[PDB]
Amino acid sequence: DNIQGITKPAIRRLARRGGAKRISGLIYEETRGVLKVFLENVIRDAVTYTEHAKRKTVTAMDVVYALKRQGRTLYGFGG
Amino acid sequence: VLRDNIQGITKPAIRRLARRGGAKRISGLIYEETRGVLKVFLENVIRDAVTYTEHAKRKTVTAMDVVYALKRQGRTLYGFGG
Amino acid sequence: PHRYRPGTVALREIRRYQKSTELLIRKLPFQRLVREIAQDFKTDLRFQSSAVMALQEASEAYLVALFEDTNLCAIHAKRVTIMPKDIQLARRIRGERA
Amino acid sequence: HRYRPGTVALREIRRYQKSTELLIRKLPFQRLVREIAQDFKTDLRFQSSAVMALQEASEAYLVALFEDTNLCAIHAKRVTIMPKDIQLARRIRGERA
Amino acid sequence: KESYAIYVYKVLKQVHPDTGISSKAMSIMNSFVNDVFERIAGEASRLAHYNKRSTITSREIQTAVRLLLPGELAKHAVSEGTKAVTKYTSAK
Amino acid sequence: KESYAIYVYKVLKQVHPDTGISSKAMSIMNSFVNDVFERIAGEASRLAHYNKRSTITSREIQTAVRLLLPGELAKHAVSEGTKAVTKYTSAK
Amino acid sequence: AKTRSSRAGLQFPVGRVHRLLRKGNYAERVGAGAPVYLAAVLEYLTAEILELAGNAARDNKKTRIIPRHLQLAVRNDEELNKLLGRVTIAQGGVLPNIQSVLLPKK
Amino acid sequence: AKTRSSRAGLQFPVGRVHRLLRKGNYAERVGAGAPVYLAAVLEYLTAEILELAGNAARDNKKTRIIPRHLQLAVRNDEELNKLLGRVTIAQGGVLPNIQSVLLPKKT
DNA sequence: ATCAATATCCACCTGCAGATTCTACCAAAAGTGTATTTGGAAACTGCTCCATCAAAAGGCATGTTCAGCGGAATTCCGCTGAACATGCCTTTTGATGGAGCAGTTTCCAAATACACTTTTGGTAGAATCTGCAGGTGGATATTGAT
DNA sequence: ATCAATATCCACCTGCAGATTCTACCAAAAGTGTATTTGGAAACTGCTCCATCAAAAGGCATGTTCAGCGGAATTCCGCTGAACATGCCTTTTGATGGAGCAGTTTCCAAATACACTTTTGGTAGAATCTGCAGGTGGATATTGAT
Repeated sequence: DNIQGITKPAIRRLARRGGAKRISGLIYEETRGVLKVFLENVIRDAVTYTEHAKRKTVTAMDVVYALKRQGRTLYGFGG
Repeated sequence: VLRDNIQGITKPAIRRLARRGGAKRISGLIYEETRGVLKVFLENVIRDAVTYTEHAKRKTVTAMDVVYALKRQGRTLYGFGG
Repeated sequence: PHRYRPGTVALREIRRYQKSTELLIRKLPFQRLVREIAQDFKTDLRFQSSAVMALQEASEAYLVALFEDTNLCAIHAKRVTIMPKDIQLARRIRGERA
Repeated sequence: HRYRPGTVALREIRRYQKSTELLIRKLPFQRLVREIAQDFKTDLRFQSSAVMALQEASEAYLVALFEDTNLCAIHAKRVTIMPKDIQLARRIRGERA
Repeated sequence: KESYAIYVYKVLKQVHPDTGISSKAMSIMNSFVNDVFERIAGEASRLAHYNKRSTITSREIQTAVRLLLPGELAKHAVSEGTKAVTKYTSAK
Repeated sequence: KESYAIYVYKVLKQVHPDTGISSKAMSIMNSFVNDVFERIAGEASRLAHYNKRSTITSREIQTAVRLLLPGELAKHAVSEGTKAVTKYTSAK
Repeated sequence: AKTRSSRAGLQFPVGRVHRLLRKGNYAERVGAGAPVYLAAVLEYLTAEILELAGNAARDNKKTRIIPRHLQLAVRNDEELNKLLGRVTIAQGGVLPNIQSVLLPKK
Repeated sequence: AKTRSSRAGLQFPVGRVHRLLRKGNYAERVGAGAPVYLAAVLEYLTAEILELAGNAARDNKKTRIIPRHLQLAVRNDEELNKLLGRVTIAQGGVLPNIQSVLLPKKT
């Protein structure tokens, strides 16, 4: 049950960097839900690239390639 | 009478577009806002197409030059080749 | 002396146009606009008919969709009248302004 | 002494907009990755950098999403972001249009 | 000027024997086949590169399909494809 | 494992002589170069196919650059590119 | 001789797909099954859209499938819709849809 | 023997880039001018971003450019920002930016 | 506007980790130099199909009337921010075993490389054919007034 | 509820624009048969680094209290867009030179391919360096109560 590790305080900090001044009480569960779908989709592809390489280890490159497929190119980890 | 080209894209037409888009009531200011948007849209696409044109040393923009441009803008279009 | 109430015909138009597929902008005027915009990129150009057509199909498709997001934004604000602030918001969230 | 509601909020915005550390606790995030992954494929290992790459993208995405959300609330003449706003932004973004 | 039209047409007859298709519609299916072909080819292409392989095999097409198509559509696409490679290999 | 680091560093020293760059930052710059390289090469690749050409020349690279980069960046990338080719074209 | 499409038991041109993979510069080499598999996937998807586009025509009492019939077929199917989420089908129109709040207050 | 980079008056490696163009399979063949031109564009661009990076560095009293500096440089420049409109620079943060309606008082 | 509680700003300071810097080894590159191949500019030209012009045709501009929508003003409940007390779980510094990714040699199934023969999918010009789009008629529903 | 006005639906009709089906010419495929090459998998395994266990302590999450004020429901009015019928300028639709789009033939500058030679960009290892994180204090903003 780890989606709860995404605490209310952290989700708040994130909204802050995002420039939000006041946060509804329902935001938190919604955000956890939004984040879970993001991760599932990024991991599904990453892990797909891992398998194709017949590896048991998901590598940063696997994540960098998955992010690129999804239109969310990431700079900094070899990609 | 003599008006301007973007103005050629008329309110009745813009209203029709908005309708297919499901808009029930249209503010008076929408029409000019739209023209402006449509112009930025065409410039972006045509700029890319004419670039494909010159590259192939032609003087005629081809439906494929437009399809290839649309595809770059992530605005893929089926039906005109490609 | 008959008269339909505000909105009655509009809705009727929505129903009509969401049913059909013809282009809703007049061909010639569009063609002029396309050529005028192009003249700014390279002079003395020619356009296959199919190219101008393709462009119109794309443009209407784009605008119709933008009007949809725009209508959603108008609604978000508890209105039923799309305004520029609405096209503006939509285009920013789409990344066209971002 | 007590600051009026919203003053600290603004203080926090300036604070976090000025910095770059991730804002989600590391270990908890790692567990969420491992859980979602295991549900896709059992017996999997992660290079530490792979987990960090996923965290950098996630928060980058979530922060971008809140700005849009914030703009949607304000579009509603409100200053409080609510679920319906997150939802209007993803529908427009195309994550469920 | 090659096109997938005739094969498109064949497929149409196995599915709806008594149904026809206009030009513009045939032209849309053609755009559709090319588009998917290019998307799958491309992803297979990268797949190989990431793994420093020189060959795009049926394995690459498969993973590409998994990555490109939606869940159920993928499930079938994958079987259909596996079936074609098998029947092909099992035949003189 | 090759990277563009040394070259990034040389250019860094040319513009800001007394500034360094941290490791993570250099990593990012390295991602930047590979990214733009791929995008440009890719545009080139298609451009060539679109014209039934099997050779990617300084010219495909140029049009790709015009399609990919914004206003002034493109305007200048092309000058520097042209410049570099003319000079190389005259050195031998 | 017997065509590869026949052996693979497909309507789509395996020979052409193979050719198109080579001339496309997707890789140095191309295995023998790749064009088979690929061709098989393109036939299947083609069958899916025509199948639905077809039902779309019968539902409108028409026998000849037109663009409208492809648009109504694609956007009314979650997966095909996602697969073509960034594709405009010319002469397709849109699906009939009016936000509730816009309907006359009965 | 003079490197093609020097013949071309460039700092970026003309050969490495000609080589990568081959290995990436973009065409049957790659003309000689292509890598010279592409290395220049890559060089011209890294210079541009580094110019802006170093400034941000200077602006924050730092001598060593770090991610935040690259981000600030990219997001504050219309063109680079567009060129990287769908790129995420790890550890870069966001630009300080607070919507007006959120600031207190009036006037 | 004066005043006190707090946060913000910031130049000074030095331990520590991450950054710059030699020393030598190098096989992987990148370069220099014949031999062979050919991709595509370059000029010539026939045939579309694009631009232009004139008349068969169908929609847009315009003014007025008012109903109903958007937003200003008012109001009140309650939910969300700020502050505080408490305590646990993240993180941090280290160490260890072993998994599995990654280097290296070996060798065969499979892929490139012509060369030759067969068949097939595209184009072209001719004639035949038909799914359906509008046009009509009459019935029935919807809307708006009373 | 009661018509009156219009929009909307449907069953049928039928002309023709566009879809079908025939034929022949054919280069470009695509299949086949042989000779040669090679990518990458199997087998052995060196060695990075991932998982994981332990301990420590304090950065932070959790949970509660309390009320300031933002959200949202309601009333109200002015004004802005919708409907509409009046009338005309524009667009549209069908017909005719010519300008480029391509199809072809040529032949050279330029791109492989192959064999050496030599120069460079990684890096493994140990060593000295240096920018700045993080701690500190105290002087200057910022807030909010009165």
